[PDB]
Amino acid sequence: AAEWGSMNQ
Amino acid sequence: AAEWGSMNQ
Amino acid sequence: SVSERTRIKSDRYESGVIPYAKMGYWDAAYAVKNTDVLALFRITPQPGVDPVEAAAAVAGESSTATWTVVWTDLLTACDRYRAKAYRVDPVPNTTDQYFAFIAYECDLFEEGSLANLTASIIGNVFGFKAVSALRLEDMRIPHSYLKTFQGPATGVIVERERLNKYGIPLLGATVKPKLGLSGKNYGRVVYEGLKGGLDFLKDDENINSQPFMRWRERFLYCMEGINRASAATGETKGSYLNITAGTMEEVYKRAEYAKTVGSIVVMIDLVMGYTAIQSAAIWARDNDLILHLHRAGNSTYARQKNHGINFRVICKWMRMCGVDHIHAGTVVGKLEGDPLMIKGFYDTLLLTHLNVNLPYGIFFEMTWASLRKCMPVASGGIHCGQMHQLVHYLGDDVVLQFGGGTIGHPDGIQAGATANRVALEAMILARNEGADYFNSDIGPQILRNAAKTCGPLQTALDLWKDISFNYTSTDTSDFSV
Amino acid sequence: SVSERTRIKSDRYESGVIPYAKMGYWDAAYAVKNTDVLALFRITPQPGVDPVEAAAAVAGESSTATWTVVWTDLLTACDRYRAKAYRVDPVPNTTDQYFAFIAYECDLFEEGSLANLTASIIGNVFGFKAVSALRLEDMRIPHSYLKTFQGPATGVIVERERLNKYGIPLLGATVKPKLGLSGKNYGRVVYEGLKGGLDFLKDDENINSQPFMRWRERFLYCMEGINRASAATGETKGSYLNITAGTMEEVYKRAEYAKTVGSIVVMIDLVMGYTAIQSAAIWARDNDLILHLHRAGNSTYARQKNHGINFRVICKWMRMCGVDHIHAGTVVGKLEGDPLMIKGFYDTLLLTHLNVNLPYGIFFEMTWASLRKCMPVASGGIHCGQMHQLVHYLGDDVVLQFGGGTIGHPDGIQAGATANRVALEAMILARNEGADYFNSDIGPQILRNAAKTCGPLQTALDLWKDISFNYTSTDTSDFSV
Amino acid sequence: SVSERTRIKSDRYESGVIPYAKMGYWDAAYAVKNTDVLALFRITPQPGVDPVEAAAAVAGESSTATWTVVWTDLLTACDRYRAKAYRVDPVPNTTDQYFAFIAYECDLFEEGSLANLTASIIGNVFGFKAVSALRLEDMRIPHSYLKTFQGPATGVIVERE
Amino acid sequence: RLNKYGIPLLGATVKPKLGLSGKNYGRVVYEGLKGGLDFLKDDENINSQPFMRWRERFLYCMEGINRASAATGETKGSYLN
Amino acid sequence: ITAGTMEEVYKRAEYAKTVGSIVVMIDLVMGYTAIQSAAIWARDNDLILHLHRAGNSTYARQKNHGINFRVICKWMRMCGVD
Amino acid sequence: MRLTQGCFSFLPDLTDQQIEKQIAYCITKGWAMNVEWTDDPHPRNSYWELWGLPLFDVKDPASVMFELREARKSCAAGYIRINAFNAAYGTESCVMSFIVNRPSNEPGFYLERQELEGRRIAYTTKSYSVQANPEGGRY
Ligand SMILES: O=C(O)[C@@](O)(COP(=O)(O)O)[C@H](O)[C@H](O)COP(=O)(O)O
Ligand SMILES: O=C(O)[C@@](O)(COP(=O)(O)O)[C@H](O)[C@H](O)COP(=O)(O)O
Repeated sequence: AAEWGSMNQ
Repeated sequence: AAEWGSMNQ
Repeated sequence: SVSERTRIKSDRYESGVIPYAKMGYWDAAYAVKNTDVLALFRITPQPGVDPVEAAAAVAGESSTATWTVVWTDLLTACDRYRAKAYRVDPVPNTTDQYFAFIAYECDLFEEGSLANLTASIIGNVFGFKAVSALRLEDMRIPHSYLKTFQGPATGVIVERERLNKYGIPLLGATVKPKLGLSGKNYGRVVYEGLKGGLDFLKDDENINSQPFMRWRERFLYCMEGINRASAATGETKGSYLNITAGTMEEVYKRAEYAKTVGSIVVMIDLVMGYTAIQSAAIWARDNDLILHLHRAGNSTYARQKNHGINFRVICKWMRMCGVDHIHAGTVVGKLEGDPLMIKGFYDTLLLTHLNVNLPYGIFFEMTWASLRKCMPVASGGIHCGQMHQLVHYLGDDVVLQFGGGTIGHPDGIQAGATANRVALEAMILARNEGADYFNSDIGPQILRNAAKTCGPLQTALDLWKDISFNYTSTDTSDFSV
Repeated sequence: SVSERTRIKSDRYESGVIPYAKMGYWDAAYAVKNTDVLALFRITPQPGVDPVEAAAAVAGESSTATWTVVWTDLLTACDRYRAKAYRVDPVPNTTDQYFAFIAYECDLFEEGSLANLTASIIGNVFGFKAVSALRLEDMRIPHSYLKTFQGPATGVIVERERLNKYGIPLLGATVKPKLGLSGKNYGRVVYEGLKGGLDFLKDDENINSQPFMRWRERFLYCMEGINRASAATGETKGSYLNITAGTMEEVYKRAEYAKTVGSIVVMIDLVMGYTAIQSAAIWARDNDLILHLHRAGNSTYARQKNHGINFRVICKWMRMCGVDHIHAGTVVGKLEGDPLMIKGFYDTLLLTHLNVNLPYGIFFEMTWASLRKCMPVASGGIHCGQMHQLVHYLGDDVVLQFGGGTIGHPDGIQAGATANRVALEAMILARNEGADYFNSDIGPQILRNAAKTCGPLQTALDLWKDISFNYTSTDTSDFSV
Repeated sequence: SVSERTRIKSDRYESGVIPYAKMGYWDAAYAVKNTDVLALFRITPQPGVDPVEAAAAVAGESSTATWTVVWTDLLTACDRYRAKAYRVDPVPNTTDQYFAFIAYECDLFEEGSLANLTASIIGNVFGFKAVSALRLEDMRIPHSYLKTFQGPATGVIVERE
Repeated sequence: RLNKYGIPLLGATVKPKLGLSGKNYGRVVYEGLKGGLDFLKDDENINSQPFMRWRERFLYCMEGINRASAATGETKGSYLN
Repeated sequence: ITAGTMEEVYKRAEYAKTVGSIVVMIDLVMGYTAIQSAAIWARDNDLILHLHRAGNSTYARQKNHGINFRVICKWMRMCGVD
Repeated sequence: MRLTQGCFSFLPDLTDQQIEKQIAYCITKGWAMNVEWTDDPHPRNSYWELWGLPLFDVKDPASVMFELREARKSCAAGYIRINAFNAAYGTESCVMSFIVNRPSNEPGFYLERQELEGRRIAYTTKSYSVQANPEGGRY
């Protein structure tokens, strides 16, 4: 979801 | 079958 | 005995077999670095295998692990060299498919070498018995590593300057039939096509040096046809000479000949291999030549969604090696191509930076560190009757190529070339004036209107009016909107 | 107008689109010649497409055809250059799968060039929209064409003579962990393994030149370890030095260094590419070196039964290029391998002639025109506890490699090497005396008996006793008996 | 005349001389990137010269600026190529000495070449009349640029072996 | 070599220091020489960078020099770095 | 371009190409290996190669002993003369 | 012969209304416009003569139309072209170019063939108008 952009700084 | 050996001399 | 007394009794380094996820290859609380290389894999576990164990196995066997414990690990900074699986997710609308993210340390790779990068990422993991299927979908290549590669030898910007052509797609065609013609007959077709209004023509991927035609003969006649056409029109023209060969020495011999006779461009095939390709891209930069890449063989591994490598990854690797052009798809032609996936490919080859876009298959944000742009090429069963669709889906930085769509004209090759150029010019003009050229009615009418001042175009429209290739696609998206 | 009056009105050469099967690409009454190249494809037509039309499309697009009629065909002997589909049959126990046989003229290919052969057979056919899946299963390469290629540089016979080793499989191991070790620590492992009784050791496929270890350092320390071990045992020894690199120039620089220091062998990876591989095989013959080939990347296209290329075809192409060794499978290890398919691979690499054998996947009879034999290599999660199975399935001309199965021994690397050699010697002796070593009871007892005179072997058997990798295979046969 | 009618009237690109700090070479609110090259200079201004103007002069003359306005700047992405002075501090226990920090874009340098890096940082700034003395004290070379250089041929570890 | 005697020689440096492409570099050289300069020069920090590779600059500059010399009747040149 | 040593043959072939000759000639007395080398050079340098058959009648004239010319024809077509 | 340089040379000469629309399209993108002239149409003649400086911040095609009108009545017989430049990072180059004035007659070009080594030829393209008269009086 939108956690893929925060889990890969 | 066995026609593959006679079709390709 | 000394050996028996010196046995390792540590829980982690005692002899024996333990799961990969307990060897240190799975870390849900891992923090990614800006120098790390990242990979996204679509995995299908064998009945009974735990999804997390499978991800850990892929990470270990692609980095520094084996099937059993080895004490030699204690002679190295082991923790720094191990790759780490850090997230696993089920694939939407699917049971038995999962997405896995993996991070790799920068010091694991050799600077400027594609053979080395691939040796680690795709070396042996695809043959593991514990998985039933596997596919590399995407990768994030960091700025630090990008700087060790050359990037395109010429690049889209410098190339348009070399041709003095700006603000419209380039045009081209392939010589037909594929095999059988002599060098003199080959030059005749080139002369005719260019004279009618094409920017470039090209040899077929399978034309090299054969009994019916030796290469030196073809190169000589082609330069006579190019100069004749350029002098008759006042424009810069050219043809892609094929230098593909069986050994590196023979490749170089054919590249040095084409430069001697004054060719502005040459072409190579993907079947040659990564190392031969890298060598050719370094030569083109040092000798001021444009380099075209044909993707022969790519569909053996890039067609199915369950196993293999997605084309968007090949796009990144080839932009890194430094090719100037690459075939990327047509959407409406006779070869495979989903419109959403194709738009993703074009962006990977032309943008200065990529942002996440799931419906297009973009999984990682990534900058190109000022690497030059690679020009996409559209080819495969397309005709001037489809001009409105080509402009809407492919954009303005692209080479549109018409083989049968030019030579197959009933009034001759020169007539075929004219019909293609006129069709394009009229469509772009209309677009720039703010018309809805993509509408199923406006688009064709625009071409019909232009046809009432050009007989060749009228003939072509009537000939290939009801020609289309509608079939369900194999490689599709997993997200919407 | 002159153009309008000179229009072609022939039924076959008038402008327009017609089926490939009416263009002359389907001929059920075709007679095959002894100079023709033949191919067998497993095709899956799209719903609605006629099986015969699909076969005709594959033949035309891989030879001289396009999507529409071209008059330029009349400037050539067209009938001689067209490929011909001549037989189509349903795949047994399957609906929607069919086998197709196709013949190609000798004059279509460039002598001695693998890039050219592949450009035609696998160039673009796999991406055609009208088919949903496609796989190249087999090929018949004629005597005339075989004679334009070098074949293995050394060959199995000359190689055994160079090592003075006859009548038993060769032995080896890979250095572990995969990455992280320095050049001096690398030489230490080589010295230890060889001294314990291995014939050869090897660098991992992903070891080239990295920040933790530069190549020149590794090559120097390895030659000190080899000479020390040979002087301590009285035998000829060696290690596979990896010369894989990013450009051809760097490859040659590493090959010339290894020869200067006196290496008997070197290794390359499949990710390098066909043209780089051919160049390396010509160099090895001219410089008296043995050439080992690692198959990195092969499983991206050779794993699934519905799409890609079967490994038995890759086997033929690589034997033609002239490599001396090639990885071919273990059956009982951790990587994929069906016993019937694997037996087919070994035969393609070692026999002087092939006869039809459907249950083994052999579809065409074929002679090797006196080309030298290529040595198979077995590697991937195997241990001395499985010796009885290895001897029964793999044969006597093979290199058995043990990485974790040697370095992972609790009493040291030298101990690990000894346990592997003893196990082999005892099994072969027993075999030559006429025992049923493959029986699930006789085989293990033989090893147990030998173990009562060798402590290292006893330790290894107890450690990896219950180790196995049982999983359903992906690539299987379509015939029985 | 055509030339007279086509003269630039823009406040920034009209002909004439303006201070370096109004040309875009001073930015106190600049955010440093991990790819940027950085430099620390100890500057001694001539009597009357403003400390901030001196820093801006060093940044401009070591990047893309000259003594007067040039319209040719509009044929390039000017903002990306200009170096930026971002901090100035007095030297402790000293009057007339100040420390200045300056950031440079990665694309300004040739990969793997020390002659090129020095041509920009120390080329002509030390001879400027508006300063009486100048010293390069330190530099921050980013990871991306370090990777384009070989580094020691042997190194301490391999040498002891 | 220049057939110029009895007066100081004249020249100019291309500006801005960095950022221009090879084609824009040749345009400035052509213009300056045509107006009456004997020589133009690359800045000390112009070598081979992402915004402009050296081979491109050398080619365009020779086209600008020949154009200016043919339009004035004088020998002209530019300092290639 | 017929000469006493291979080095001198090559020197005369490279000169004729430099001045723009479309063709050159050789004699049969040179020998099979020199002939094969010359035919490979002509293909790699775009020149036409003419062969004079000096010496052939020493062995091809009598019906009772020697070699018939039709055999020489086949061997020379294989070597690659024009 | 008709010179085929430019993006719309396979279409009839464009009217003033047609030209204005294309200009309106380039300014909506934010591009800079300029006008050039020459009497030497060789395909490798890269630098045409400049008519004033480029119009950077003009936001009305009428300003561009006026300048073209002046050149038309001021310059000698020959060719005139309009170009558009994009200074965005990643481009920094021209993005459009089309001809907007032609001479009454263009004779064209012919080829000269110098024979060098083997079968190689060194080609030279020559203009009839240039070889006959000096700049200013070629058309
Ligand atoms: O050999 C051919 O079929 C073509 O010349 C098509 O010619 P036509 O114009 O006559 O169709 C091109 O190589 C294909 O487009 C390659 O496919 P792709 O671009 O997808 O790699
Ligand atoms: O990297 C590895 O995994 C290996 O060194 C195995 O080492 P272990 O002995 O420790 O398992 C081999 O390269 C694989 O066998 C290659 O597979 P294949 O032979 O099928 O191509």
